Amino acid sequence: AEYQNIFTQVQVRGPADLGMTEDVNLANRSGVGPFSTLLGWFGNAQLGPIYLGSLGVLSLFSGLMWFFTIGIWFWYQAGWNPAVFLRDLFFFSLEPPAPEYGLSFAAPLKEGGLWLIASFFMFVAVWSWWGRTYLRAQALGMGKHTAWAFLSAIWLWMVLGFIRPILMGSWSEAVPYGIFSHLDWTNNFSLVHGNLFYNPFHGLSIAFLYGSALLFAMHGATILAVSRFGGERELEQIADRGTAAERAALFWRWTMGFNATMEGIHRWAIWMAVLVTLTGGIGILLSGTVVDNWYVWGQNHG
Amino acid sequence: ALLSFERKYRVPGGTLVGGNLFDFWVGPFYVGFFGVATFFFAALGIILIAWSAVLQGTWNPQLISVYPPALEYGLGGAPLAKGGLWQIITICATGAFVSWALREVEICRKLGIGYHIPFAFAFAILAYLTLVLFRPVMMGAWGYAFPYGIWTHLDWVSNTGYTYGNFHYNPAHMIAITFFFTNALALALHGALVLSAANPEKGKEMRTPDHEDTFFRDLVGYSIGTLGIHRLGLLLSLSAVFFSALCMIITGTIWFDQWVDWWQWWVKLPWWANIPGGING
Amino acid sequence: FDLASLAIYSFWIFLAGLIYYLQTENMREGYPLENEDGTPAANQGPFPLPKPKTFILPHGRGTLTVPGPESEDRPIALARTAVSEGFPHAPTGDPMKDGVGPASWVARRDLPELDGHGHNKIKPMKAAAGFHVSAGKNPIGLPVRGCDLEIAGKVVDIWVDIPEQMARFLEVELKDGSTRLLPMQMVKVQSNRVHVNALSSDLFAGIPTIKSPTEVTLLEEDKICGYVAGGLMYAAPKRKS
Ligand code: BCL
Ligand code: BCL
Ligand code: BCL
Ligand SMILES: CC[C@H]1c2cc3[nH]c4c(c3C)C(=O)[C@H](C(=O)OC)c4c3nc(cc4[nH]c(cc(n2)[C@@H]1C)c(C(C)=O)c4C)[C@@H](C)[C@@H]3CCC(=O)OC/C=C(/C)CCC[C@@H](C)CCC[C@@H](C)CCCC(C)C
Ligand SMILES: CC[C@H]1c2cc3[nH]c4c(c3C)C(=O)[C@H](C(=O)OC)c4c3nc(cc4[nH]c(cc(n2)[C@@H]1C)c(C(C)=O)c4C)[C@@H](C)[C@@H]3CCC(=O)OC/C=C(\C)CCC[C@@H](C)CCC[C@@H](C)CCCC(C)C
Ligand SMILES: COC(C)(C)C(=O)C/C=C(\C)CC/C=C(\C)CC/C=C(\C)CCCC/C(C)=C/CC[C@H](C)CC/C=C(\C)CCC=C(C)C
Ligand SMILES: CCCCCCCCCCCC[N+](C)(C)[O-]
Ligand SMILES: CCCCCCCCCCCC[N+](C)(C)[O-]
Ligand SMILES: CCCCCCCCCCCC[N+](C)(C)[O-]
Ligand SMILES: CCCCCCCCCCCC[N+](C)(C)[O-]
Ligand SMILES: CCCCCCCCCCCC[N+](C)(C)[O-]
Ligand SMILES: CCCCCCCCCCCC[N+](C)(C)[O-]
Ligand SMILES: CCCCCCCCCCCC[N+](C)(C)[O-]
Ligand SMILES: CCCCCCCCCCCC[N+](C)(C)[O-]
Ligand SMILES: [Cl-]
Ligand SMILES: [Fe+3]
Repeated sequence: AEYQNIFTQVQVRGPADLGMTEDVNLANRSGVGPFSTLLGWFGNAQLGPIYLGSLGVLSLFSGLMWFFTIGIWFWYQAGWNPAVFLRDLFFFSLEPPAPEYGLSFAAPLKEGGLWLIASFFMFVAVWSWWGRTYLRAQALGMGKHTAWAFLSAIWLWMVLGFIRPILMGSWSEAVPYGIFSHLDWTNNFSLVHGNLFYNPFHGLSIAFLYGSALLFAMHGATILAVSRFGGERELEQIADRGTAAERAALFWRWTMGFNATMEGIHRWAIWMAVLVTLTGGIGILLSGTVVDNWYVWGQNHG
Repeated sequence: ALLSFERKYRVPGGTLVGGNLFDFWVGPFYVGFFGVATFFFAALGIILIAWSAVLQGTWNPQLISVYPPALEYGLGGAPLAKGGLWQIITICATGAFVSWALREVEICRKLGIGYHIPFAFAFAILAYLTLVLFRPVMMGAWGYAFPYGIWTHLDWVSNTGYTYGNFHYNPAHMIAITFFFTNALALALHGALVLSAANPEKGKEMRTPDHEDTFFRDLVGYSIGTLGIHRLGLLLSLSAVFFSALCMIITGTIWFDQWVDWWQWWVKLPWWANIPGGING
Repeated sequence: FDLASLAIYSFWIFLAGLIYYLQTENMREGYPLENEDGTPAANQGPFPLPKPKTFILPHGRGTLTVPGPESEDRPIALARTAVSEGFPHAPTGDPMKDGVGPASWVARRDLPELDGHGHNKIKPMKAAAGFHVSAGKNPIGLPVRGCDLEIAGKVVDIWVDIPEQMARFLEVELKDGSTRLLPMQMVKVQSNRVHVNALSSDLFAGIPTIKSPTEVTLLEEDKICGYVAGGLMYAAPKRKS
């Protein structure tokens, strides 16, 4: 058969790449980790190095503290019995303060004071990690695209655990930390609000998520189809248009009667994805704050 | 009208069926044999959906819906008003998708690129056929398939999932959502990384594929590479649709009870089953 | 009307302008449209050309401004097959040699792409410090088979991408002792050989050749990759199966 470029036929390895320097501070880069031949069939074989600075460690510490805090309470739930712990793993949950404690921090440990602790660490972890994304871009002289996009995700997350809880008047409105429990919370949320399928932003969020799969499918396949002309090297196809970029554009023009550019398609890409959480967070934030029942609101304002 | 670079690629050849008969364009659109089939099917079914919009009574799009044959018709045919239209229109849509795909293949051969796109489009076609065809046939009735209407087909997603409890608990469904969520994260990143590069801080030079590697190695400590992120995107996407079709082919056939209950297999495992403590002891 | 009804009306308006921005952002190559005779098309479609933007290319290679004046910067051998728009264009010669159809190449800068350090992105492996085959079958030394099931030549090196550390080409040696680059994505590496479905054995000599044996230029690549892909269509009478 024809080789389809899904898996590498011959891996090749040179010295480890320490990366471009520019204005980065080299003190805070690690040494190169090992080399995965496993990864090499699909992607690069090189792990590392990694930049961990001050803001880096703060994030990486916080996130572990968030994780460990949940696990400790998870062990307690299991009664410190390893066999129970593994059995009930999806069933354990660290729940937020009950509604009587409102927005206050005075709620007891076992009563979800623990959950506020854990959230704090999570709060610190993400926002520090966010600035970390910006910062590494700054030092490379690059665009803040990654960090602006990551904000979009932070948005939904900020709305589910923080902003919407403030607006509703309690922490009890927030999401529990647990596998099944949080799943339940999601489904309970929809029912309480009169079926989110009636929430127009929810519907849009879906469109973008499906579309994200549709777009990336298109795009990914398209690059592989044209990888015979050097397609995946996209920056240089941007700077100097190749026969790769051309037949890429023309497949789509001939099919659907319009097309994109090697740069343009990535604007489509970033927006397709970003719109998912963007509309998502609006959909959630409006639910219970303004719109009580999406079926009902949709009976008038539809 | 052609793109400035276009003419050199419009050349005879590449056709799967009919030689040079349909080999030509209308405006931007390549036609070929499967262009013609697609029109036929798509237009026939579009006429038929227009007709069901009579027997229903309305021309409003938030309203028009074509419901499948009722559960009592089984796999047999139904009168056109009673869901016979659906069967034809369904057959029609299958005709248009497959024609569309092979058309992309024809477009592919002429452009000398690989077939990856219509291969990926197949999975979408395959998901759809699961819901309208494979799952209904495994089940015994056309009525188990979703109606074609903007809002009413959404009703059927809710009806169907809630038959099984909170549907979150279908495990194939879980893997499906994980692939979607990841794809969308991976799309966001990928798009950002190419863009941050081609459009760096004001007045600076374009960054390089090395700068991209560096950024991610700086950030998460690993970079999958520019051939890989395309492999990744394609894979994350198709895996989501694969596990979507799967999650739905097993529901109403091999597993018909509440999906949450499927999970007790793990919890009733002999070594920890009767131990006290936790939630289940 | 309530708050939610504003946010949703507000959004649809945002979304359209986005679609407009995106659509125009994507007109920076290929436009304005042309009639098949190369003159500007009457119908440009509803969207306007964007304002130009300018990329600063690294290592003193200048700038690019898009959209910009556009042209093939090369002769295109093809001729109308009919008297009205929208028909195929017959090649006036050998399409492979002429570089039309699947055999098409763009005329890209004739200079190799450089890594972020300003070094060639692509080297034959022999000149690539400490680079070697890490995994998979080593192709070097394998004989190369064309789609006519004949031996075209033998693989004498792997051309690798230094910063991305992957194999972009197999350098292949023909009977006369000269070599050619074969796109890595266009060959099948087997245990006893390397197979090429696109090209028949006799078409191997026809592969466009490079100037310096130690480096390859964007233009040269396009000609090479183009020609090879074109064989998928144009070598069909020589493909057995
Ligand atoms: C896949 C799992 C479920 C499903 C679950 C949902 C859920 C849940 C939701 C939708 C929503 C949508 N679904 Mg549905 N949907 C299903 C199968 C389909 C099929 C199909 C033939 O298989 C189609 C055409 C649609 C169509 C649609 C759109 C009306 C809408 C946004 C889709 C989207 O953006 O995707 C991304 C694709 C693109 C961006 C490409 C553009 C696709 C365009 C928008 C399709 C328009 C179709 C048009 C309305 C009718 C076509 C028939 C014509 C007469 C020819 N669904 C099955 C039954 N779908 C959302 C909605 O808004 O409901 C009102 C929503 O919340
Ligand atoms: C019974 C179930 C309810 C339902 C209830 C909800 C609820 C409730 C919500 C959704 C939401 C969504 N639903 Mg719904 N949903 C239903 C039915 C559907 C159907 C369907 C086929 O029927 C579909 C396709 C969808 C689709 C969707 C998505 C479009 C949307 C989630 C966006 C997202 O990507 O979040 C995933 C992305 C995030 C959650 C962002 C997370 C970002 C943070 C910062 C990451 C932190 C990581 C942390 C540090 C840990 C690090 C670990 C690392 C290993 C270190 N729903 C039904 C009606 N759905 C969400 C929404 O936006 O609604 C508008 C939402 O809130
Ligand atoms: C209350 C309802 C239940 C539920 C019940 C169901 C049910 C029931 C189903 C799903 C399915 C899905 N659910 Mg669920 N789901 C729930 C909760 C969720 C949540 C969430 C956040 O809570 C999420 C993210 C999801 C996500 C998902 C996905 C795994 C999947 C939908 C994608 C798909 O199959 O595409 C597949 C893509 C297609 C089918 C599109 C096919 C496109 C065709 C080939 C092309 C059409 C062309 C068109 C005509 C063009 C128009 C013409 C234009 C002019 C161009 N579910 C809740 C708990 N979910 C579905 C699934 O997996 O089915 C396979 C499914 O049936
Ligand atoms: C908006 C569209 C999508 C999106 C975009 C998006 N996400 C992003 C970004 C962007 C653009 C980033 O730039 C940022 C990033 O840097 O990712 C690489 C990120 C990110 N999104 C992430 C996850 C994520 N994104 C999600 C979703 C989405 N992100 C949306 C679908 C989700 C979902 C679906 O819910 C998740 C879970 C992270 C990978 C990253 C943000 C990470 C962060 O904030 O870091 C916190 C720091 C920590 C240290 C966390 C604790 C780690 C522990 C859980 C480790 C557990 C194991 C350990 C204890 C032991 C290991 C030992 C071994 C030897 C075994
Ligand atoms: C498998 C990965 C993702 C994917 C990939 C994918 N889709 C693709 C492709 C690929 C690779 C194409 O190449 C092809 C394309 O042209 O993309 C722009 C396509 C495509 N996927 C499309 C849509 C689409 N894809 C979806 C999803 C996905 N496709 C997956 C998530 C969805 C979802 C999630 O809902 C939709 C809506 C189209 C843009 C296009 C296929 C267009 C086509 O086949 O055109 C021929 C048919 C017609 C013009 C119309 C016929 C209509 C009549 C017969 C009546 C309508 C049928 C009936 C079922 C109505 C349903 C009504 C709804 C309200 C339910
Ligand atoms: C053996 O295991 C050991 C001991 C090693 C472990 O530790 C293992 C640990 C576990 C196995 C833990 C498992 C963890 C989980 C199951 C994770 C589940 C988490 C989710 C499902 C997350 C879902 C959504 C969570 C969201 C939406 C939260 C948003 C957070 C908020 C934005 C944060 C707001 C902060 C608050 C409220 C505090 C603010 C106070 C200030 C004044 C700033
Ligand atoms: C994202 C990482 C996924 C790794 C996938 C592992 C599959 C590799 C394919 C093995 C086949 C390789 N080879 C040379 C034998 O063809
Ligand atoms: C998303 C995958 C993340 C993989 C992270 C791998 C980076 C490990 C870096 C280890 C550093 C090696 N050394 C010698 C400094 O210890
Ligand atoms: C609520 C936050 C919403 C996120 C904003 C959308 C980010 C998309 C980034 C597009 C271009 C970024 N830039 C450089 C123009 O700012
Ligand atoms: C960035 C590409 C833009 C594509 C947008 C897709 C629009 C689909 C319409 C979704 C329907 C939302 N609705 C009807 C529930 O309100
Ligand atoms: C959101 C669904 C809408 C999909 C319809 C897409 C319209 C096709 C546009 C092709 C352009 C053809 N034309 C005449 C402008 O050249
Ligand atoms: C196949 C038909 C093409 C159009 C499909 C619907 C397009 C989605 C946008 C609808 C706009 C709705 N709204 C609220 C602005 O009126
Ligand atoms: C009718 C008014 C429309 C207002 C909406 C504007 C659409 C947003 C365009 C995205 C801009 C991208 N950019 C330039 C910031 O990078
Ligand atoms: C949601 C994605 C669909 C957007 C619809 C875009 C319609 C086609 C507009 C581009 C027209 C290109 N052309 C031929 C006029 O140059
Ligand atoms: Cl392969
Ligand atoms: Fe790309």
